[PDB]
Amino acid sequence: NSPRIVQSNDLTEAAYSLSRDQKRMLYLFVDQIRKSHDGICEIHVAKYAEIFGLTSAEASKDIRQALKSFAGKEVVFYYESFPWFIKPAHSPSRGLYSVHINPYLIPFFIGRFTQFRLSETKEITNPYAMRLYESLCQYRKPDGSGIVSLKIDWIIERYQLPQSYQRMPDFRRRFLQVCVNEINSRTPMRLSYIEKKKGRQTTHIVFSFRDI
DNA sequence: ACCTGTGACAAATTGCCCTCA
DNA sequence: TCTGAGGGCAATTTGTCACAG
DNA sequence: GACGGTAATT
DNA sequence: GTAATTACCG
Ligand SMILES: [Mg+2]
Repeated sequence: NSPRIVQSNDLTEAAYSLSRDQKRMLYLFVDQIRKSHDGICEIHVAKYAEIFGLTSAEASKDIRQALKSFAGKEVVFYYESFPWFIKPAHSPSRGLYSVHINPYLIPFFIGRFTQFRLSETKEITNPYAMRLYESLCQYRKPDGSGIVSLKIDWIIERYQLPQSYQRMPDFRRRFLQVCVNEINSRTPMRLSYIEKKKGRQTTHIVFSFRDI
């Protein structure tokens, strides 16, 4: 049974923009940190490859490009911004990377919490769908069901959706339908929704879900 | 003015392949 | 030989906007 | 490369 | 021969 990720709701609801590969590495960082500290973490190529069913080559490529793409990225807890890394990554040994996560982020990871096993998300491809599945997990019940109403503006400002998704039909076509379909096809969750409106504008989305 | 969907195009990401220390 | 660090790819998804309703 | 089984040194 | 201990190939 796969590693059980837990995280403060403050991270689930933080504002940031990360890719799938970056979020994948971040889950392992959160696991290492939580089992305790100083903030220095490590990643092995071959273990990453085995965890996510990748080749060693493509694992290496994903880690390397994720790592150089962290530079300049920031995290916002609502309203305080932090950088993820305070030193570049570096490799002491072949197939091994050592990273220095901002230790000031530690209390935000481990505190009103969200939890899910890593097997639930490791087949999701779209990072916004990972964000949505995390935000739904935050409200999940022991038995595996839940219901929550999310505001559209808060979704856009938390997941940092691109500007053209401020037009609602593109929001529907390229974000909502795709990420719900991904969740329904790639996780053990079964998800439905309905739109809440005020005048002509749609203001919230109401999600209901159960477990298979 | 506002709202909805679709058709097109561009830009980015995916799982691939090959090569060599 | 097994790893992994590079160099590429075509097919697919994601981001953007004109247009008709 | 790095490692590890193999042959080849002394 | 054995048994300790180094260079090379896949
Ligand atoms: Mg990859």
